[PDB]
Amino acid sequence: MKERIHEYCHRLHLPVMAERWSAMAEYASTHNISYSEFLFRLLEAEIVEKQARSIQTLIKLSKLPYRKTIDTFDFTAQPSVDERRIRELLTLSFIDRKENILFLGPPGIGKTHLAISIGMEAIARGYKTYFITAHDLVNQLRRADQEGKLEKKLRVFVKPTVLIIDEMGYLKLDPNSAHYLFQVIARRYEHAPIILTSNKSFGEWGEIVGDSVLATAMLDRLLHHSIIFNLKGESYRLREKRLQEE
DNA sequence: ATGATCCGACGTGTTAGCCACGCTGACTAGTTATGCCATGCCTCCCTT
DNA sequence: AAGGGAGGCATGGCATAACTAGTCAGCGTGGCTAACACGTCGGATCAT
Ligand SMILES: Nc1ncnc2c1ncn2[C@@H]1O[C@H](COP(=O)(O)OP(=O)(O)OP(=O)(O)O)[C@@H](O)[C@H]1O
Ligand SMILES: [Mg+2]
Repeated sequence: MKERIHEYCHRLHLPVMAERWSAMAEYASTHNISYSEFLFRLLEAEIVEKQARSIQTLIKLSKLPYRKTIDTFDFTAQPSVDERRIRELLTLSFIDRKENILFLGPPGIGKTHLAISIGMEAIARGYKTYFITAHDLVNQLRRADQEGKLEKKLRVFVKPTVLIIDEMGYLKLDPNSAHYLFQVIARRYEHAPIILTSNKSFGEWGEIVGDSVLATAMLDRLLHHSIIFNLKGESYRLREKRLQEE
């Protein structure tokens, strides 16, 4: 009969339930527990494992290079940013408010770290997330359009609840393809937040995309509902380099 | 029983004349298109 | 990579309105028929 239970558990797609079947049976036998409560505990454990696996699969699907969180961010080394605003962002009220989040400042000041932390927080609370660099997004959209499947990739870039655009400005975008980026900003406008990190000021966006009018339209659509952080201070990579040297 | 030869009949080509079919226009009737709503099937995405 | 679930789009049915096809009549043009002549094919008969 035990083999039948194991086969049924595997067939119903409950691997962990079968794995811990003997342990839970022994626990129930040793200590008297109501059947309802025992099933509640088993289903809760299965749901916890399923949630962990789903979060890991979402992390894999969302191309996050390195996993980080707010807990690992040192506000003392970066006093230019108020921790209160970051904590308010972590509440994910902007998702309901459709507000974007723009990080600006010199390289290595934690912009990417903060963006990844916000993305991880969104993923944990069950919100679909996606991470990509601006150059990669533009190149992928261009390649999809050249294949006559731009709409599919546009859906791919629009479907995520939280889209992260990292390093917008380090590499100049091809003028013939900048519009692709605008499309995303045009379709995610008032629909889903965008977390964009850059080292260039807004006035220079025209240089990045090579079209002043398109850059102005993109900025107007992006900044309509957004929270802008102007981070300052010394580079964290250089700080670590000095600490290692010293 | 088969092949060759000779004879007779039928088919074809040509020309002329006549009759029937095709085209066009008008009018009337019947069928198709379209809009709207509801249901079913196909496709896409996610999970194992 | 395969199966299951969910969502979206396409189809069908029904009702109404409009456009097109059918029919009839008249006129014009093309095809069929008839007659005659000639050539070819089929049938019959005789010989091996
Ligand atoms: N305050 C901080 N606390 C902890 N780690 C930090 C902090 N600031 C930066 N780092 C780490 O330093 C490295 C570079 O920082 P990060 O990429 O977040 O900065 P950035 O401004 O987005 O960089 P860049 O523009 O050069 O790409 C990463 O490992 C990041 O985790
Ligand atoms: Mg960075």
